[PDB]
Amino acid sequence: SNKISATGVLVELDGDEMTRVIWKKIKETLIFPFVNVPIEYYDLSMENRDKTEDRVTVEAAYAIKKHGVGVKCATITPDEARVKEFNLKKMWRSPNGTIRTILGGTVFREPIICSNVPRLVTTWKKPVVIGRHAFGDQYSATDAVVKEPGTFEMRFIPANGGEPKVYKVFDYKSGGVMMGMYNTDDSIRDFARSCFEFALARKWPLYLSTKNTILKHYDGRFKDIFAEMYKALYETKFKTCGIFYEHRLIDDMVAHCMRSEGGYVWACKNYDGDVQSDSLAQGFGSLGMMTSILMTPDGKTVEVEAAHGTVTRHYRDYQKGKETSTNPVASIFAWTRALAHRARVDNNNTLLEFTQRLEDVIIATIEAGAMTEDLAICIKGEKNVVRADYLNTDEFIDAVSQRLKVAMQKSKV
Amino acid sequence: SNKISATGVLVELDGDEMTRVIWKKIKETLIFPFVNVPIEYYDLSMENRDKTEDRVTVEAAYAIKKHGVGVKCATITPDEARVKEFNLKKMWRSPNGTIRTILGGTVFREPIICSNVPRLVTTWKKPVVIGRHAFGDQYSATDAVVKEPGTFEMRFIPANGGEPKVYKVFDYKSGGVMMGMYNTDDSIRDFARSCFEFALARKWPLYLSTKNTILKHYDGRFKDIFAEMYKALYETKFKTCGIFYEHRLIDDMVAHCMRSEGGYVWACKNYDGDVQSDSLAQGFGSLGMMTSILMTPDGKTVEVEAAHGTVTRHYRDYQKGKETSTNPVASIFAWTRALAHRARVDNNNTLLEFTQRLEDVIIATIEAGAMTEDLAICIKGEKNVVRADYLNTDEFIDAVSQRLKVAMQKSKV
Ligand SMILES: NC(=O)c1ccc[n+]([C@@H]2O[C@H](COP(=O)([O-])OP(=O)(O)OC[C@H]3O[C@@H](n4cnc5c(N)ncnc54)[C@H](OP(=O)(O)O)[C@@H]3O)[C@@H](O)[C@H]2O)c1
Ligand SMILES: NC(=O)c1ccc[n+]([C@@H]2O[C@H](COP(=O)([O-])OP(=O)(O)OC[C@H]3O[C@@H](n4cnc5c(N)ncnc54)[C@H](OP(=O)(O)O)[C@@H]3O)[C@@H](O)[C@H]2O)c1
Ligand SMILES: O=C(O)CCC(=O)C(=O)O
Ligand SMILES: [Ca+2]
Ligand SMILES: [Ca+2]
Repeated sequence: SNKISATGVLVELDGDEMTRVIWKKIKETLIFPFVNVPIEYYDLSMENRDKTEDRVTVEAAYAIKKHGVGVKCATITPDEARVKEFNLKKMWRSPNGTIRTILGGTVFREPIICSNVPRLVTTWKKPVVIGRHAFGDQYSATDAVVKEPGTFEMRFIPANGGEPKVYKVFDYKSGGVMMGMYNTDDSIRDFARSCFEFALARKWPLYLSTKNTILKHYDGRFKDIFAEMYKALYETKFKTCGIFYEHRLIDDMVAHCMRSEGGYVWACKNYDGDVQSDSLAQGFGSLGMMTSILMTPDGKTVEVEAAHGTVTRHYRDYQKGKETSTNPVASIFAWTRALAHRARVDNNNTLLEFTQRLEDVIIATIEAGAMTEDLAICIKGEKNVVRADYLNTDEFIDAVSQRLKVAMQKSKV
Repeated sequence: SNKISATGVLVELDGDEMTRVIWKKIKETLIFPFVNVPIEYYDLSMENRDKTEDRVTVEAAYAIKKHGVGVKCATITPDEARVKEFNLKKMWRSPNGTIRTILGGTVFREPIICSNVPRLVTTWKKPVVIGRHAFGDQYSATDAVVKEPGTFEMRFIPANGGEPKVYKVFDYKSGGVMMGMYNTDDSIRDFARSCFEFALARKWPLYLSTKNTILKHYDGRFKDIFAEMYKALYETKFKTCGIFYEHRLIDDMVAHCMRSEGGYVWACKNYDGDVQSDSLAQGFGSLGMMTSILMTPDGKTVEVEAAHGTVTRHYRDYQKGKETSTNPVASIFAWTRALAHRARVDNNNTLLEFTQRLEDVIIATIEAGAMTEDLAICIKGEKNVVRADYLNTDEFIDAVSQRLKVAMQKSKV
């Protein structure tokens, strides 16, 4: 027992506005005093990204790839309002798009549950983790309105000599609408891999949802590639570990989500993931009670972040000297979930114990009535909430620092 | 004072198995003792359809078109198993789909709430009525698997012999998947007309969900057709009733559902209607507490039925001595909602009155503690259920029948 000292290192992406502020409080108060982790720092503030012609962002991604883990603070993505504000050379791409592109992989969203902060769904006791496919179906599609009266025909034209195959879709008298969409086995397969690695690392069962009763070929491909991946590479490791993989109908699975206790990973196609993730987010509680984790298809590499933005509104108050009650636990959990993968890879059970301890201590802090404004709101209603009911960001972080201390001291020699 | 009568006519489709039993019982007990109604009968028992080549189903559907109101009991659909049970004829199409094709219009599903039967979603205080488009999109699409390299290409081919449009969807390098789908302006427009009329007849606001952020042309059309129709034909009448029409992104809208108290109509595209209805089914409680109402686009013709099927496993159970406690209120509410529409068309206030009474009364009875097995388990759980806690089918129907005598009676001296 001394500062922990992991073998491998963590890649830290600093961000902007309110999250950078609390990110600093989190490091100084909750992490570095109790753990001795080697960091590789990269500053993804909007200033340094412009200054460097968005180069930090690329080198942050590659450093994540070499080290295997990265925590990442929320980051402003440029629009036209922000080019004027920050005086930007060009409208730089969203750092999340940039990093994902480079790393590849699939985002999984994990909520954080306390007993005293109720969910909107009375059955939910464990987390339901959605993993979204996120490489095109309707998101890479080609649509057009039909104004004339004509016929919609699909074609596949082999790259070799082979004969065209032509599909007669429909015949328009009055107007209408037409669409085409695609996916690739390479993307489906890599999605399945991330899901399987994710489920195995979390020791949770995995479900895939499709609508292969109606899209027999299109969704049947989804179902088949997952079944190929399971049998070949994962069934055994899953059985050993007390978990399983199952394909279900999207209809079945949204009812299962309503009905069930939770405790599973749920693989969703692009669209379903978009739609159902909003539903689940709402159901579980505040945006400050969920993290996003990108896992690569080999399962070796991981980027973790809070499932919210930089919370600009609360940054406008911080700048104007007002005290602020932004919920920090998504950010703190991003650090524990990051360090947990580090420890797991490195086989550093000591560090693992720290992440568990910290997460556990946060959950108790809230359960004893010490929480931020958003969470008081959930419990007591949008009104019945006075300043005394909640803590501000930093005195909340201090309240868990105090509770981490008690717990942190242990086995003193 | 003796009975209540109406000039207009009610079509009745009678069905089969357990629902057919219940159907008979609620007529004799709850509606005929208080109502003289013109009523044209069609028998949709699986035998009578086989016997009559499925023509009674097409006759029943056209009679509802003529008269404006039908009540339907659940019907067996043909599988390979079902041909042998009754007598083999042919693999006959489902009655619902034939009636739905004949009538046009959109089905709207309405849950029945009581204060003492909790929903899985804490926020739901009012019904959220999903109306599902039910033509096109994924359910009449053309999909296939790509195994060679080559090119996915869409062509629109004007019927006049004009210049065809060629879209260039994707060059596959490894295998993958392809899909083409359509909808028509006519169908989207008729769907829009049902939604505006249904929501107006019920005095609820109306939401459309699309993903027009991504399918700018495909989903944009749904948005544009709804908008242009609201401005032209409905906005005045909605403002006059104190309701509104609003387009929402499908992500925002499923989130809205989770946190809203309800009291609105929700227009869903085919797929979204399919998926989100099952989510709602599980959320609102028993399948015996929800009706379906098909409303044609002119707003004048309605077909109403229970949301569940024939209840086969209560029927095989049925009367081998073995009694049952099937929930009949979805079946009862099918009559009240039909008769309500009958009255509203007729300007027959005394019949409208009667529909409201029997509804209020059924709710009151269940809030009293008299309810079928299904509802008893909801209040708390399979283990704590004994027969002290609930009533059988005939007994519950009688319990409301006696409670109904006292209601109508509040005519005084
Ligand atoms: N990972 C990322 O890099 C990421 C993701 C999303 C958005 N963003 C960026 O963040 C900036 C702001 O975008 P946005 O306002 O749309 O998203 P946001 O930062 O999540 O803020 C939206 C609102 O959600 C509530 N909220 C969010 N986090 C909270 C917390 N920890 N505790 C309590 N309440 C919280 C606040 O509502 P009230 O003000 O009503 O309290 C807040 O104003 C943009 O520049 C956007 O591009 C970044
Ligand atoms: N046209 C229609 O309206 C329609 C719709 C769907 C299905 N069907 C047809 O009906 C037949 C059987 O359908 P199915 O077994 O798939 O669904 P179902 O008849 O609705 O029965 C499904 C199960 O749900 C429970 N349940 C359903 N309704 C109930 C009620 N009113 N009260 C209490 N419990 C209820 C029962 O389980 P417990 O006994 O364990 O409670 C029942 O076995 C099939 O031939 C099918 O094609 C017709
Ligand atoms: O297919 C649908 O849209 C509804 C299911 C149904 O009731 C039927 O088709 O018989
Ligand atoms: Ca979304
Ligand atoms: Ca369904």
